[PDB]
Amino acid sequence: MNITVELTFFEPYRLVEWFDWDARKKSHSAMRGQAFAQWTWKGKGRTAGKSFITGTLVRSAVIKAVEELLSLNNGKWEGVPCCNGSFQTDESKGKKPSFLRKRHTLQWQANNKNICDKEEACPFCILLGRFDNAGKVHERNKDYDIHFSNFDLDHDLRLVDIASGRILNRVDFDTGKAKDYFRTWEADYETYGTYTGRITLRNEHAKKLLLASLGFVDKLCGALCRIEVIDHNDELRKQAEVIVEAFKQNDKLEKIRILADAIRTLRLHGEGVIEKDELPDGKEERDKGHHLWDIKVQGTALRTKLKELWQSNKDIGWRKFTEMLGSNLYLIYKKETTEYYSSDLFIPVTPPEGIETKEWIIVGRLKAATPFYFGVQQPSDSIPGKEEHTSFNILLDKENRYRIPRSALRGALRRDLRTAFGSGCNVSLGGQILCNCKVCIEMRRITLKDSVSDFSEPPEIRYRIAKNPGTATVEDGSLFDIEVGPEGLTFPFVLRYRGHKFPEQLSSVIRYWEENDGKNGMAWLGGLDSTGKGRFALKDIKIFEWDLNQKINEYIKERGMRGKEKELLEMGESSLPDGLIPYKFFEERECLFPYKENLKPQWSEVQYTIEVGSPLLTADTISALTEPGNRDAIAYKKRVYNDGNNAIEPEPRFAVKSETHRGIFRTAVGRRTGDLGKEDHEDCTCDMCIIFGNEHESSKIRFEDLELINGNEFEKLEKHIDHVAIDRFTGGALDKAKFDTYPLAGSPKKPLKLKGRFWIKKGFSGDHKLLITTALSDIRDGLYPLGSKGGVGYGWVAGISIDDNVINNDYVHPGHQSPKQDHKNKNIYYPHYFLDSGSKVYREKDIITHEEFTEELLSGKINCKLETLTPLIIPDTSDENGLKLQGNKPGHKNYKFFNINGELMIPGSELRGMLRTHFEALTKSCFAIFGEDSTLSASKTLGGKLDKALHPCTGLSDGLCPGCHLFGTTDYKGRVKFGFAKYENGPEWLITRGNNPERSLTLGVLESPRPAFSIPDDESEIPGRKFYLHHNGWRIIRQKQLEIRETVQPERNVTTEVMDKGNVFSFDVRFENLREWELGLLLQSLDPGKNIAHKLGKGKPYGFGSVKIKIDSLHTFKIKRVPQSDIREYINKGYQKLIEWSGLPQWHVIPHIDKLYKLLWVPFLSKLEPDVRYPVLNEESKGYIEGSDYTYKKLGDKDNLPYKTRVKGLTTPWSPWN
RNA sequence: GACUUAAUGUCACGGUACCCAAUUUUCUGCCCCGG
Ligand SMILES: [Mg+2]
Ligand SMILES: [Zn+2]
Ligand SMILES: [Zn+2]
Ligand SMILES: [Zn+2]
Ligand SMILES: [Zn+2]
Repeated sequence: MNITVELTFFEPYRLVEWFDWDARKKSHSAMRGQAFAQWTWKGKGRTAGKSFITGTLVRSAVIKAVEELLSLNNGKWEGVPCCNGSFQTDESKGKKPSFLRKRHTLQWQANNKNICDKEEACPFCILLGRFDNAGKVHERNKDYDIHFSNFDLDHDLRLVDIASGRILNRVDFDTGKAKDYFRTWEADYETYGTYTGRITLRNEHAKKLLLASLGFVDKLCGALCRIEVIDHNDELRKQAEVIVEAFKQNDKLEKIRILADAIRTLRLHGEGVIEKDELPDGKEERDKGHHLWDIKVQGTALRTKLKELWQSNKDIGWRKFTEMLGSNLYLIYKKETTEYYSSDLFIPVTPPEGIETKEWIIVGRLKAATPFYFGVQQPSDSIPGKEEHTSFNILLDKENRYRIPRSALRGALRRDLRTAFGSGCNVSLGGQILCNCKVCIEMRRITLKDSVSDFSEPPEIRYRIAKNPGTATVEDGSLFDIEVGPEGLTFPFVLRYRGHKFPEQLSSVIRYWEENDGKNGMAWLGGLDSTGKGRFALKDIKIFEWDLNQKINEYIKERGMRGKEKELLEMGESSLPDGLIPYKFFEERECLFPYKENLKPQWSEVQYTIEVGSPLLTADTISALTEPGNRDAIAYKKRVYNDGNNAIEPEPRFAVKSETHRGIFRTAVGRRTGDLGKEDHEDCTCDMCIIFGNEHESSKIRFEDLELINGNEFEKLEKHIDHVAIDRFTGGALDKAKFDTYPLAGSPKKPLKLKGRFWIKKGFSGDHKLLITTALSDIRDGLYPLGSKGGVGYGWVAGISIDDNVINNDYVHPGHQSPKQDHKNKNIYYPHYFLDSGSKVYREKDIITHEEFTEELLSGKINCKLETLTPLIIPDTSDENGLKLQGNKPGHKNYKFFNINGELMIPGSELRGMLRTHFEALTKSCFAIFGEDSTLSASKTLGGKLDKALHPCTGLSDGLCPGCHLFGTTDYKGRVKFGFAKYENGPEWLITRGNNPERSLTLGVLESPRPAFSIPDDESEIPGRKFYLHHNGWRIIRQKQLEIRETVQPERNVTTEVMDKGNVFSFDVRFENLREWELGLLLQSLDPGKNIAHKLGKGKPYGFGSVKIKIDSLHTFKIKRVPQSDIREYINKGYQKLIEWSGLPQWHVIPHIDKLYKLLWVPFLSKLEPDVRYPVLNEESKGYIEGSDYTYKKLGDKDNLPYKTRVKGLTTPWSPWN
């Protein structure tokens, strides 16, 4: 007599390839998956087949359930008693069973009236098949008193349709690294989770118990069960290959990788980012467009090629098309550039009479308190049919919902239970006996569920670099990315303990994982916990219990709520099933001893807030390539799930990444102990390797995101700051070298508050805790700016708040003779002159590394004030209509003064480039920026005519010039960081009555500098660095301010906010690992003399920007305030370095230093007021004084003066040109 | 039926795809003579 019987899975069950019992021992995977669902191949080719569950496995589960049920009812079921059965086949009697039981079999007291034999037997002996005609060798199906047929899948079927190959893990508790790994085929329970078979039972005497047993089997094939009675990829890989080939024709293979990431980010922007062409077009200055999306692939641009690819691949979705194209591009870029599976003994266990076995069900929501990462292999390597990387995908199910797998949740629960108990074993994989440590005994009663989320938007991608310790730049080829689900994402957490009493340790773990009003949830599920990926908070926790000793038939009838825990969590006490009563004495964490002693002090919280008084640019490089806008650098923002809104929040939260926070702390620790300078970290017991982990041991500190909590306070949170690179010989810039960053608008009196936190392991040393707070103090002092452009002055830490739950230079330059002998100022000088430095540039291959704070070298901070001697123009070029007067005059660019959050600033890029020009001129160093590609009108280019040692330092194989050594190189971070100059005291603006904005002041037209005047013929070379005189031609501009607005066209001049002379700024120069002479030369580059000033900003040939830097304080840590005498010692030892390069310090003895200081001499600092201005173009030109003969026709003609005397008059500072 | 089990004995829910890695380095939004 047969019954048909269907078993339904409710989580992804495990599938293995079917092998027969003799050939099953050859493969370790099938030895592992004896208890799994088997998969055989219907035809040849190893691509299609049939899945089934063996009847021996279902019979093993039913017999285990029968043992548990008869132990719960003390050997009886519905009146008829059962004996203890048999589980000991003698080898002398016959062949052993194919599966030998290793567990502790539950054996009760046998109270049957008669012994069990062929004529009469108990339901235990009958369901076991003790006394039937069937045996170890199967002949016919009619010899079975009880028969379990194979359970065939109820739905040719291919393996890739049903299963996904997944690598599991075995993480060591002491080290945190996986000891080994193994593979399963996690099969789709939603489509192929129903398996139908037949059970043939002959006599009815063991019938009802069997219908009990089908209601009591909770596990088959690695999943929860209810058992009831009754090609685009090939063509896209080809097109990605031809895209990689077209990029390799341009030698842009290294961009292909980030292109893959860019395409893998395009799934977050929908179809319209390609259909409506919202890809960035690149800067309009460069005629070639975008550096990535306008690359010609087979004659057409990459944006239109991607349009054609999407139009050819509209059959698959946009997410699948972008994921497959980015995966193919990453795989082609990767191509072009341990595994462990697995004396019989019968162990009877008799529980005491009167004991109460119960089943606790703990249901809750597993909210992601942090962005989470559950690791999976690449889908090219995770093919179930066919069986180092740098791009890592998060784990998803068949419909791209995020999942917490049962294995990862179970391993994290095992780790936390090993923490809660004092002791714990490492899980042996082939023990014939059960492990007797407390963690294994408690987790043998614990069952969980594979959680999946109701949210399926694509993961954010976290991009990560390793900084080179020596150069403090990105290590080449070390960029790698992972995929994160958002924080706030909730997962249905299911736990089920099957035991006599609920353990104190597991309740301590559940209170440890749960979040409260003053407690953080602490379920570290997933990967990269060191970067704080996957800290989950348990919430909405409800525990109920089935009292299985007396209320067992309605545990069987409801099947333990094994498919409706989602129903169980929402619904309340009134609709609860019979036998399932809520759990009242779940003990709180205030009196749970293994929580308070072992779990609560295990990870100590240090939460703090970083006040950043600078703009903050943690660059999202891929997001600059996918989001619309022409910004090369935008701040990092991340997607955060809102559980209340059940969606991603519409505003992304700006944050400094937890990996950036972790790396900042890691270099802060490793620099103070010198552990960053180690060439390798393998089996290292260094302080940085103990605290932050290595490739063999996990980190004992965990870092979360520095989330910006101040972002609602700023009116415009993202400030636009556009920088440009200034040529050294032409005073203008290069349009192709312009780059605009988009940092967060941070500033001194309106700082960015960044809420970050890190967790410390229990057992930190007295030393290592002091290293951690010393790293925190180093960040607090401002040693480590956050994000990019730290040398430019971005992301500077003004301070750190810890939560309660945790001089003048006395040198006077003589100047030039002609302005001092001209009291009436009838001489007219050129607005710029060229520093006549030779071709000798000293280069050092002994490059000072950034990996440690060297004792003999000097590191500190210079507090400098900045006094404007003439009015200063630092334009805010983000708004080309910052003064709002383009409506009256179209095309007339008008800028405000540079300001972040209303308060007035000078960027440290301007100060840094100015001091870089002064230091490069001071040290006779290389022309670090030059227009190589420009031609004159001629046989050679501009860069060809420049000297070879005057060329910019490219790479660190050759030496670096002192300007390139101090301020940096593309391959080497600079050792000086120039802060943004805040404004304190002065007259603020230069008010002029003729202007409609009295703050503003229009200047003359600023045309491009002409090297044809400076280099007249082919024989003349580059004369030198162009510097501008310190004069008061701004007074001349102010006098003819009425005439300027009509004599020239509006689209040729600019009207800008102008800060008056006498204004005081304050800026910090944080210097790092400088020599004794380098600090002195830098301090001399700040304050060169009594009558020496500096020129920065717009209007330098017009007299604007004459600024005086004087130093209040030099602070040096090894923290102390350096006195005046040691400052003079540093400056004097820099002076001796200048003499040994040339071969009270008197600077004018050095000829090029004398010429540079004469260029930067201030004649009006006295009664001198020289009028210097450019000559007019012709005799009939505007602003020409008649009889002066100061037209450009006179100086341009070689008959009036020779070419060489014009070059000599351009190289002589303050030489009279009239 | 068979693909596809063996039946007096399947802890495989017996195993966290773990572990390490600062998307940053460099760059004054600058400016005068020809056609
Ligand atoms: Mg039998
Ligand atoms: Zn019996
Ligand atoms: Zn154990
Ligand atoms: Zn180390
Ligand atoms: Zn250089």
